[PDB]
Amino acid sequence: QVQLQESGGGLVQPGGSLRLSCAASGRTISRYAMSWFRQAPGKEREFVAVARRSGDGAFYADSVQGRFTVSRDDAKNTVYLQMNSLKPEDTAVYYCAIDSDTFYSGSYDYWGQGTQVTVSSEHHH
Amino acid sequence: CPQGLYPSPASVCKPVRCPAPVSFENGIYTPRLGSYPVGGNVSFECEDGFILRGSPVRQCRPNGMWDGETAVCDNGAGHCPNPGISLGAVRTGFRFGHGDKVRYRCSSNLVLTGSSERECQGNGVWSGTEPICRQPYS
Amino acid sequence: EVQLVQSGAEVKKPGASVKVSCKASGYTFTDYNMDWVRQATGQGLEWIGDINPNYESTGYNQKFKGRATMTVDKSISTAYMELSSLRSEDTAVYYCAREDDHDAFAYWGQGTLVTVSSASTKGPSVFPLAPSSKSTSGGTAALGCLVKDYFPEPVTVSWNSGALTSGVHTFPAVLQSSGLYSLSSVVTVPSSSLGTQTYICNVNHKPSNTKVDKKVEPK
Amino acid sequence: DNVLTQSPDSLAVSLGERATISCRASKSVRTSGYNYMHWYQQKPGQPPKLLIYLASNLKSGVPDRFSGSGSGTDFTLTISSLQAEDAATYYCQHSRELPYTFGQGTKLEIKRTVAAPSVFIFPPSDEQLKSGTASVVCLLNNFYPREAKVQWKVDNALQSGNSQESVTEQDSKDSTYSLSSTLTLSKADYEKHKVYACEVTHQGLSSPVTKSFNR
Ligand SMILES: *[C@@H]1O[C@H](CO)[C@@H](O[C@@H]2O[C@H](CO)[C@@H](O[C@@H]3O[C@H](CO[C@H]4O[C@H](CO)[C@@H](O)[C@H](O)[C@@H]4O)[C@@H](O)[C@H](O)[C@@H]3O)[C@H](O)[C@H]2NC(C)=O)[C@H](O)[C@H]1NC(C)=O
Ligand SMILES: [Ca+2]
Ligand SMILES: [Cl-]
Ligand SMILES: [Cl-]
Repeated sequence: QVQLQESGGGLVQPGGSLRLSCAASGRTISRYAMSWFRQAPGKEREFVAVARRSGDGAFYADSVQGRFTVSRDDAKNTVYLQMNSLKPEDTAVYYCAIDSDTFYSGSYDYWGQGTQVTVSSEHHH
Repeated sequence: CPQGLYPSPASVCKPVRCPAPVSFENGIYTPRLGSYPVGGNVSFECEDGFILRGSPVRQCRPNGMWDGETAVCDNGAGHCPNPGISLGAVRTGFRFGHGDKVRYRCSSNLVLTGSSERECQGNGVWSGTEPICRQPYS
Repeated sequence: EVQLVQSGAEVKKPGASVKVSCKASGYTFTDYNMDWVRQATGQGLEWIGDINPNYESTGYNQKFKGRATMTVDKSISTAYMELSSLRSEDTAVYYCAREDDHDAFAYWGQGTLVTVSSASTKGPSVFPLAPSSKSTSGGTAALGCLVKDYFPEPVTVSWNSGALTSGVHTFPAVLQSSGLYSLSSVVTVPSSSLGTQTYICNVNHKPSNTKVDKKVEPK
Repeated sequence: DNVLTQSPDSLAVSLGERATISCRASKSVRTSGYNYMHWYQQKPGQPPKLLIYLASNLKSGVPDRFSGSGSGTDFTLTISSLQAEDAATYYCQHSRELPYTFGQGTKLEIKRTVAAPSVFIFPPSDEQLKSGTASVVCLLNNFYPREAKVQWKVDNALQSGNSQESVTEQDSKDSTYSLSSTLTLSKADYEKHKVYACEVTHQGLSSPVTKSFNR
């Protein structure tokens, strides 16, 4: 029984940068891959990135390659998503999920509730 | 041919190679090759409970002969010391008590020099001289 | 320059013996030991033993328990490896390999497949994997051939006598509990071509001297 | 015997980037001023090829993007700038003592972006069915990374013990994998049931996807 909680969402202008966090409790996650997904309104949930175990690599969707970076702090039981060069189409709720399969087949059994990232010029001066 | 090469019969100038051990009982040697280039080195090591006598490291000379002295791993239990097997030679007889004997032959075109048979004498010394398998050239 | 050429693939029953040959050329045969190394499929490399042609003296990996015997015939520059009391775990590709002066394996033979099994040599049955609405995405359709119940490896599969190569995926064989192999080959093609273009998979199984051609069409 | 342990067991590297593979020996391979450790490359269907001898020396003809270092018990193979032809399995090997032994092998593949599989399914042919057996085939096409899970369901009951699967090597054009899973049943059991499904899990899927047909 793992609890995941994302933080870091907010309103950023296009071209801006933002870092999301996902903290886990109830289990040490160092043995498990952690993935980021996102869902914009009226669209399907989309894969963003996966951080496998330290030393096993990080892998990205085409749509975010080059702009987003996933990393992990196993001592803090946390994973991060650094987001650069944001576009309005990156607006979505961003979710973290744990892959419960240590062999990395994508058995996403536990999810966070998500954090809203909105990329707009609307509340920026 | 130039130094460090030997011809085909009479007179292809092929490189000289020094002979490998047929065996090295109760020890190992490195690198373990079928023959050794001029300038190459072979290093000998003994297993537990054995004394390494002779040269632990030997180099192959331009005339196809090893320098130093034949290495052997000796447990010291014989009346005579383990006489070893000089490189290029094959030996028969594996008892080193008083009166026992060993026989040596060379291999391929190697020319045996020294005593082809040696007996363990009363004073603990092997009779004769150590056989040495010399290259036919040089 | 230096070439090591091995004898062909072998199939043996458990308890039998196999003798693999390795003909050397391009160097003075007595300058170097000949070594033998094996590799099970999807597995690592295991050293078997070596022989010095000057003396016909040998060294062996103790794990083989005297089952391996190495010999040479200097007159024809050939080394032999004989492995007796064969088990199914001895199924592997066997290589002769020759050291350089650094005691690294600088030269290797092409490998010899030895298959150890109670199965008898048998050609495959070939069944279509027909395109349908369940194998279509966009304007493309996947179709294939199931090549089932053959022994030993290998089979070769081609499409339209080798005239179709793009989009082909031929999977590794799996060994079934019957002791016979099975594999599939699939290709992706335009859905519009299914009514006009014929697709045939050509299966060649050299151990049984069998060739099968199967037309694959929509149901 | 000397046990050689390589790490990682596999790794994905982008073209142009550095790849490093490690080999740790349980006993020192150093003696007489040399480290008796060698590295080989192996591609499918071919013998290994010697790249690096005595830890750090390039064999003639090997490109100089390859290098080796280390001493004693700890050794590394580095490719300074990975090229497509460098995808292969790498092996370390010692020649310090007998028996010669090899590392278990490190598979080096080309990294690309994640791609979820396209899932297809094929009923058994009528020809096979006449012979008494039914093979149902699930195809996962062009996905990345390689790891995936396929589960068979028959009239919504999960199956076990009656399927086998096989995966291709990385595709030379798009660097993806494909996988087939085959469910094998008797004709009699095949004709007792209606719905045949494969459920697919993959790290690029937010939930498992199911492909099915009705007999
Ligand atoms: C077996 O052990 C022997 C004893 O240790 C080894 O002998 C040594 O071999 C080295 C190398 O051959 C000799 O060094 C000399 O090197 C020069 C060339 O030097 C030029 O290149 C070097 C870099 O390689 C560079 O530092 C310089 O600036 C030079 O421009 C050669 O011309 C000589 O031939 C000589 O070889 C040592 O003198 C020698 N030591 C002894 C005590 O003889 C032998 O190499 C070992 N054999 C094997 C196969 O490992
Ligand atoms: Ca050797
Ligand atoms: Cl990593
Ligand atoms: Cl290069």
